[PDB]
Amino acid sequence: ENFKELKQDISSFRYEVIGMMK
Amino acid sequence: LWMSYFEEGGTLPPPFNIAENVRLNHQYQEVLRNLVKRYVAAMIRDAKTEEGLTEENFKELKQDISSFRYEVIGMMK
Amino acid sequence: LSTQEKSYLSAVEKGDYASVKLALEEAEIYFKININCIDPLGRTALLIAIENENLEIIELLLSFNVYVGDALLHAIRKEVVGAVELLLNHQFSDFTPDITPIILAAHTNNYEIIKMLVQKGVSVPQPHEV
Repeated sequence: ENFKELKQDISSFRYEVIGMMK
Repeated sequence: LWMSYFEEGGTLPPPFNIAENVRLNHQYQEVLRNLVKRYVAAMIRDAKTEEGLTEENFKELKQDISSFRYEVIGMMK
Repeated sequence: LSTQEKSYLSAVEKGDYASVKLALEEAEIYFKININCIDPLGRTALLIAIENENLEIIELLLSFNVYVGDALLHAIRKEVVGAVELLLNHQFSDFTPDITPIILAAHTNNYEIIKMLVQKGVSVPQPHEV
């Protein structure tokens, strides 16, 4: 229950940065 | 022991010893559906989360960061 | 369980924001998809959003008037704090019909959540004594 949140936070950060730069 | 004293088998101390079956499956079927739903939800979905961590998790969590780093660094040049 | 619904659920689960936003936009105009679909495991969008603790996603979903159900109880059961604040200010159950939010909060020691519920004002029945 901790690992899932910690992984999805990184994934969401990645989507935000990648989308915002294009 | 208890179940032996339910039917009208002997009912007497020793010394004095001289629609219906086609339909009712419906309710029980419904009950099975509901019970299986409850079980599969609350026993193999919410008890598969409190297990523990090993290296098989750490490796993925590290490589995800590494891949993100490669993507960002490469895309900016 | 159409491919658009599957894609939208995957977008919610992974945590993409623009995708879910535009999906909720384009869902209403055509009625081709449902925001209240149910996963094979019985997990709508609000449940998985609560589980992953995406407060921005949760608020976005709330603003578009999604059905709540026992989302409050689900958030209480998983000690999520801010989600409770959001969910207050606004038939396959999972818990027995005899559980009220204060009871389930008390079952799991949480000073913050209990103190948040008490100020709103609730009571717990006192059972008849034998």
